[PDB]
Amino acid sequence: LDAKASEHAARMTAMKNATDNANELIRTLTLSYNRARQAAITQEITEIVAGANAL
Amino acid sequence: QVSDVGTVIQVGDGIARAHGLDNVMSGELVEFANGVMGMALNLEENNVGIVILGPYTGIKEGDEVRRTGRIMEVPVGEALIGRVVNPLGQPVDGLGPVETTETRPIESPAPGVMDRRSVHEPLQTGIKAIDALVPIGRGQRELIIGDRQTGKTSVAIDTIINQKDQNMISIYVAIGQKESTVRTVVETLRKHGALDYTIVVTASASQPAPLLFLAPYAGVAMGEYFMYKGKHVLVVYDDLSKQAAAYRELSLLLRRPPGREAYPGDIFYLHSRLLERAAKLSDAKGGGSLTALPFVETQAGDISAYIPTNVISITDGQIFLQSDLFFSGVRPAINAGLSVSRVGGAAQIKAMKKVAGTLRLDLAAYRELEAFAQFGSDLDKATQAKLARGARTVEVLKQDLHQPIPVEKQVLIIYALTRGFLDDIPVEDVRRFEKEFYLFLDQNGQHLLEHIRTTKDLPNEDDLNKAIEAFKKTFVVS
Amino acid sequence: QVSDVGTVIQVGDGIARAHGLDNVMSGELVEFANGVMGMALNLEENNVGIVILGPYTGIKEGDEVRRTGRIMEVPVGEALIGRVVNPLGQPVDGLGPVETTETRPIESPAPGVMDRRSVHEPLQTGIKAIDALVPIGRGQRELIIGDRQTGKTSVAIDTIINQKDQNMISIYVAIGQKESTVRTVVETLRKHGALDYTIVVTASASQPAPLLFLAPYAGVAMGEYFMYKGKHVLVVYDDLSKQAAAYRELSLLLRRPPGREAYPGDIFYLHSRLLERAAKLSDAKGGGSLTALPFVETQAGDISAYIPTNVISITDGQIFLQSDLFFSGVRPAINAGLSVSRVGGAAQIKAMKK
Amino acid sequence: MTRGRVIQVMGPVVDVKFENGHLPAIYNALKIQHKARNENEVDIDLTLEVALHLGDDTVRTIAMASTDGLIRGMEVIDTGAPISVPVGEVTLGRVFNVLGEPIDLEGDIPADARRDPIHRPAPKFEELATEVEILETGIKVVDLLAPYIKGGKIGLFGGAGVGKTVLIQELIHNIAQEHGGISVFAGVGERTREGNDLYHEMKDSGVISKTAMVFGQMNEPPGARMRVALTGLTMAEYFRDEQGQDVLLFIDNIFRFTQAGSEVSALLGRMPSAVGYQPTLATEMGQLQERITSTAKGSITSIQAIYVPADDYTDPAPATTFSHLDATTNLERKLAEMGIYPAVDPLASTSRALAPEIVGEEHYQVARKVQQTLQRYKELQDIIAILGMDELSDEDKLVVHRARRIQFFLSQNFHVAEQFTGQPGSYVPVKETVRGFKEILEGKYDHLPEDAFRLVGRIEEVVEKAKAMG
Amino acid sequence: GLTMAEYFRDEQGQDVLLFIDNIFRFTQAGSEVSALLGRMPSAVGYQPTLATEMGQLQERITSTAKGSITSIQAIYVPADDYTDPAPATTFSHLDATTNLERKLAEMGIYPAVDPLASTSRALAPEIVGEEHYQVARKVQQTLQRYKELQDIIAILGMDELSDEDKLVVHRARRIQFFLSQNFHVAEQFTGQPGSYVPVKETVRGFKEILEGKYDHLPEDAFRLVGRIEEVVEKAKAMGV
Amino acid sequence: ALAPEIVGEEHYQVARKVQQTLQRYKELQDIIAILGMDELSDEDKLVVHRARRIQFFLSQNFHVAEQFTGQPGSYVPVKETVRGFKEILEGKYDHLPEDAFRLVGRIEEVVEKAKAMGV
Ligand SMILES: Nc1ncnc2c1ncn2[C@@H]1O[C@H](COP(=O)(O)OP(=O)(O)OP(=O)(O)O)[C@@H](O)[C@H]1O
Ligand SMILES: Nc1ncnc2c1ncn2[C@@H]1O[C@H](COP(=O)(O)OP(=O)(O)OP(=O)(O)O)[C@@H](O)[C@H]1O
Ligand SMILES: Nc1ncnc2c1ncn2[C@@H]1O[C@H](COP(=O)(O)OP(=O)(O)OP(=O)(O)O)[C@@H](O)[C@H]1O
Ligand SMILES: [Mg+2]
Ligand SMILES: [Mg+2]
Repeated sequence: LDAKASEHAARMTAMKNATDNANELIRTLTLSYNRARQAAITQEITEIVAGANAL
Repeated sequence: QVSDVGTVIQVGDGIARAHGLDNVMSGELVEFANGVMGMALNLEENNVGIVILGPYTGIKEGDEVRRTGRIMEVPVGEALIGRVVNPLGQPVDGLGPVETTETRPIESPAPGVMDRRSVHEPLQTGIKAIDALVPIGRGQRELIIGDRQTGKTSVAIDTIINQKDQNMISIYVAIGQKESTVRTVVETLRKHGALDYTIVVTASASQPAPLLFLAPYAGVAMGEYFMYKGKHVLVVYDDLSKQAAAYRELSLLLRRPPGREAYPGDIFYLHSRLLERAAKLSDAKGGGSLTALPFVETQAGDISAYIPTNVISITDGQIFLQSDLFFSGVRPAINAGLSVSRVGGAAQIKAMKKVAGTLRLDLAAYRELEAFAQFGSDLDKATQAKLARGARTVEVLKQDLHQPIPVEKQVLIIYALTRGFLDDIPVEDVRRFEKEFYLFLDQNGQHLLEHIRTTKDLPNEDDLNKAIEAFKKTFVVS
Repeated sequence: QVSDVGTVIQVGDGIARAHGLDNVMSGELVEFANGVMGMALNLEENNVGIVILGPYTGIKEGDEVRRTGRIMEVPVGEALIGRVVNPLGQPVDGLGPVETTETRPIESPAPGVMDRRSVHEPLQTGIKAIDALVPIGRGQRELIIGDRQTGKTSVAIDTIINQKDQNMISIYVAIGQKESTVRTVVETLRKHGALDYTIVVTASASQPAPLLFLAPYAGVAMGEYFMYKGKHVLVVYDDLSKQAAAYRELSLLLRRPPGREAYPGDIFYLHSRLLERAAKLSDAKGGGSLTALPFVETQAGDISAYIPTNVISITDGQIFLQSDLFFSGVRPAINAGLSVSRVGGAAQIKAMKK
Repeated sequence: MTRGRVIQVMGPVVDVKFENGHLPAIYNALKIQHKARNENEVDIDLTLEVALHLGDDTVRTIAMASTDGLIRGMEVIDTGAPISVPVGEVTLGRVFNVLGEPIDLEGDIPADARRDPIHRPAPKFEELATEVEILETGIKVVDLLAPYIKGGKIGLFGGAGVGKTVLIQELIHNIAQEHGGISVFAGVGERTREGNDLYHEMKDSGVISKTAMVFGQMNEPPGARMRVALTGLTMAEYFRDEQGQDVLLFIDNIFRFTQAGSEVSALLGRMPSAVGYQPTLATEMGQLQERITSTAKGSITSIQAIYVPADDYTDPAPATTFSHLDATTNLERKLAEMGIYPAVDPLASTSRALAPEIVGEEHYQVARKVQQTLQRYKELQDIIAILGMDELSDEDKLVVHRARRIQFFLSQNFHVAEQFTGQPGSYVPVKETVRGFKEILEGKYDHLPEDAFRLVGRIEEVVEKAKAMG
Repeated sequence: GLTMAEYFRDEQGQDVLLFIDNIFRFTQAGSEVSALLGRMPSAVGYQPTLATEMGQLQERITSTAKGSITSIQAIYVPADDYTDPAPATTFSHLDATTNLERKLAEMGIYPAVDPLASTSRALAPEIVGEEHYQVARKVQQTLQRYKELQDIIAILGMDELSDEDKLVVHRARRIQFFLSQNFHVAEQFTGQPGSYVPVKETVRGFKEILEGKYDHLPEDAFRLVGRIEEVVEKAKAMGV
Repeated sequence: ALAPEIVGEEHYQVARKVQQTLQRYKELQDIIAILGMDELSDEDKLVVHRARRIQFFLSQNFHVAEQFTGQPGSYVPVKETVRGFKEILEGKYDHLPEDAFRLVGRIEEVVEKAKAMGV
């Protein structure tokens, strides 16, 4: 009984820690994704305008 | 020496630049020497930029172009019903001329603030999910947005078909599609009987860009004729993205300054002009209304692109369709979590409003608290009740092709679901339960059906329970 | 005769073009018909490119432009202490004219390699965290970097206030800030008695971009006036990101090809010019010093962005203020892991550094 | 000389040539009034705004309406001043467009009324207020957790059916009742159906007589959608400067203002900024916002509804807009469904003014304690769901007991909500709500039922409701 | 080539097969010269007349009352990005669509047809049959369910999956492997000869696999096999 | 210059082994990021154990850095570096704490500071 209780508590704690780590990783990846999206828009518009005014 | 004539200087890519035309107006029609027509968009200091509305291979530098003195306009009338037509008002199916005795300009002011009335009449599309969770009212403009091969055209066709027994005139605008696909759509509509009240406007991929640019406005004018006559019109735009691309092509050929993603600066103004002409008119100038269902095709589910964001901002609501939902077995594929209707409940009958609230909460409490199903297999907490209710709701919301459901039958089945009469029928049998319940209704519940159709309200709950139990004792579960 | 008189050809978006002005020199001040100042930027073969340092609505093509004969300059002196002025030296507090008697150029070379000395005198900011972990010396250039609403302005104000009993001149330059916030800052300084040794230079968000571009250079010139006279000066640039944005705007309106994040190619040189003037002079040059505390506003704590990286590459260290640590009740949110002083410790007193 | 001629038309952009030496100034308004000379012409009534001086006596302008039917060489006249809109008591209860002409059918404003220029510089440094002053709104949650500041800018975030319109109407009513200040609503990029519904709702609620409405519709050109905010601000500045009142300004969506500016820049041909925006994004935002300030004789406070593109708060438009905000209000559909009105999120909402230096030590302590208790209750939600509340320790149960009562007491009965509930409304002073929350925190009303806190004003009303319940 | 085919379609009323080696090269060549022609660039550097030219070319390839042309075209996808403007515009011109993904190619499955993204107007109950429609839909549903499980499998392992999801993976892997085939022209790459599988036989085999008759067979026995008979015979070579 | 005929056979082998262990640790870092070191097999746990100590021993205290941290710098011969890294790869110092490998020069200083701390 003591072993089963300890196993359940350990599983609960490990899953809580894993969930927190996954949430933090999601936040960092979202920040990086937004920066990449802004950079892509900047590059495409710069190329568009350079080609347009190169005539 | 006269100022009503000019000579062409440059020809190419579907546009022409002509010297002269001193007194030409902005947006006026012009006629070339060989007989083709054009529209004057750019009025520079010494030349006029003209977009050509036909084959430009016959136009050469130095030939003559003449004024017409009138703005672009299209024929309007009841003679267009049952016809498939180009944006210029010329038939494309043969079958003879159109015989229309009236015209209407393409560009017209939208109804003012004081000319309108609050949206209060439902638009029954025959789709359970749309009618229950994202209501559409007469005069509302609702965006239908999703990826390719998801069912937007099927939704539009079902909505058009469902308008048979209602005093509604439908207009279908096909932009940039294959003429074969348009022919197939027209054939399906003819088979289901929609050509008695439907008009089709086509601007295929082989047509010049200005025709694709002008097609939705021609559809809007044709709808506005009936709207100002006092009737109700439904207008569908099968792709606004292709029209925007055609306008972008014209603007880039005319050497106008490009904006984000090469689109011109007035691309938002174009779509706002187009979609602002759908309205619900006040009783002071007739109760007619025009409702619009624009389409937008997203790329890899990206709703943050320029045109999707513009149309989402402009419209009164969005219906999102998902490919994973489509492939998971949810054929309507409507994402109720993201789909939103900003006029909702003003566009529903009382019977539907009295069950839609419970249905929405059940669906939400399933969609969140999902992913517990695998661990809910190990029965815990009695959350399995919510899980089973959500699964049965999802099974109920499924629907087949070209089979719209009457609003009274939708209300009855949603009442049966929300009151717990399906809790002992397994999810595998919900479709059969609904299919046989409709027949049981039209056999032995004509009083309930007539009561709903007349009073727009639910019948007595005791009688409803009696009928449902009577059917349920005869339904065999397997 | 168009030697000292010009005529405007084009006006728009704060940039004008003039015909004539044959004798004008590059970087000269010009005066418009309505009294608005301008700077001669480009000397083309036929026309002159002029940057308007003020409201350009009253300037119309065909107006008269005349030479001033002076390189772009600002007034300096002791009469400027205790006053709030614009980047052109015009008072805005409403206390009357400023009686300065000499001027200094806005563009001036930095002290040479042999004109400097190692930093060895402590600048006591009065904040325990900074004075312990990130010591600041007189002549050092320390960056203050963090997100919005994290306490950079409070740190700067406390540092300025702490100099009450120390022989220091303080200059507060606010680029792109709100006028109400600048008014409250001035009121707090007046209440704590810092106006006896403080000069405030302001260029709000509603001002044209050239004024925001010019403000830090006016501040550093005002500081250099005292610095080269043997005194010690502290200069605070409340936001260099606003100046960078204004300069990017001006470059794009000049149709110069943008680069990373649409910034021009000389955005690094823009800040290097400004920050290379702060130095510790040698005994042969007088022993004066100028201390700079530039500010940079990051987005979501991204310290690896283009402008933050450029500013880090110039200064002598940085103090990082962390947003989530600030919201956790540690109001002086110094992130000790990412904060360092490269020339500190040599200035820290012996008692503190053990 | 004041006569020009149209020389070039390309979409919403029109170039006009003038006589040498008589060019119009920047931002000046030009008028085109043409009658069809023959069958091949159409009547024109169009207004233009000067944007650039291209040289050779030519001026580039942006149209405020459609340019269809324009003919090169037609006459243009210069008004000699920027756009001017009527100001004063005549603007109350009326709906205007960007030109200042009334949209409603109540008649036109006489030409003898005073009119003010749309473009003007911000108030000078020495005309501003020297201290920060709190604006009492009468709403408990706002006055406690996210205090408003006279002359400050407040961002508004919420869902479709949270109740933003009801909150706006209640703010208008409370300010007009207790401070004597009018409000101005600026419909930047307003849908016509939404504008009609809003007008009818204002007329039904009765706050129409204390407000002036300016609508810039979606189907209007980018110039009009740019200048609607400025004309609303001009209408508010009259009441700030002349009557000395404390005025409220509402903006439909400032993101549409920034997008209209970007579209205008693209049409003018200026090179795009980092993420495709105009180079002058910060300058335009500062010019708009810096006029909303508190002066020695009055103040204007502004409520902005802000759209975040792609949910990215690092995007340049939200990043520039957030630099001017002083507070933030978030509305929650969870609270709306739970029955909490106003549906203001007690944890997500933030305010710069919640500092002991300006709001008071007791107020700050009470607000912090309330937020801490609600955060603890939010933390305990999952364990309360999984296991019965009895399993919680006595301290946790006491925390939940306090927190539910506090959450219910955050609600309030609005004056404009009588049309929904039949019961009247309440105006709660900030000191009253602070004292009430302090008493609730001290356990004075632990024995009262939680439904007595549902919708009341003063703390005494909870006691009265409990006594009536028995 | 199009006009050569059009002559036969119109004048003789023959049935014509039109094969195009790569239709994306037409778009690429059109874009290579737009800047020299003097046109301002479009979004991704393409010519402004991209959609117009593509439609003017594609709309001539159609079946009429005088004759029918069925055309099979290979369409290149630059950098595997299906959101590229050329494939995005090309998608609207087709009736049946086959998508190839290199994720299946890296795993050794050929012809590596994506079982979900591939669409056809002919997949309808009245066109192909009710049993065929239902078995195809069940296969698609099983594969869609499998695709979601990979993300959690790659982290938490198969041991944490429920008994239902374990069976779903077990059958989905076998279905995906049986989707492979050996082509006659693939002898140079596989050694073994090709095969020809009729629609009735493949429907029957996929129905059996969906029912789970061959759960005990190893998953490797389904690689490039043709029918299920060859699967069960190839299993004998491994001693199963 | 990292070639067997230039630096020596044992030098090349030690460098290659160190690079291999570091690559394996870099591959595992994704799994340790989410679910920690508990689910790693006995081989991967030993790889992490060796890789952390190797990475810390790659640090050094510089003479110039004496102005920033008061510690004096060190100069390490390449033969001593090779011997130390070979010993760490062989598992001689698996029992020492990983914080004893930071900012030291020769492998003897690791033992000295581990003895200075608790051991
Ligand atoms: N409710 C449904 N039940 C069964 N099949 C459906 C249903 N809705 C759509 N489909 C099928 O799914 C496919 C979607 O085709 P549809 O033309 O409706 O999509 P679309 O989004 O307009 O695509 P596109 O224009 O890109 O071809 C068709 O094969 C259609 O028959
Ligand atoms: N040490 C402190 N103790 C308490 N409150 C503080 C402290 N430092 C700053 N604050 C408060 O925190 C807030 C931070 O504002 P501050 O102007 O100092 O920051 P900032 O980074 O310059 O912000 P912004 O971008 O708005 O200019 C202010 O309300 C200020 O009063
Ligand atoms: N204080 C309140 N008391 C009672 N009911 C309220 C209150 N606030 C909102 N409601 C209810 O919620 C509904 C939605 O409110 P409201 O019309 O203000 O929405 P909204 O969020 O402003 O809308 P939108 O985003 O569409 O402009 C109201 O019609 C009313 O039924
Ligand atoms: Mg379709
Ligand atoms: Mg600050």
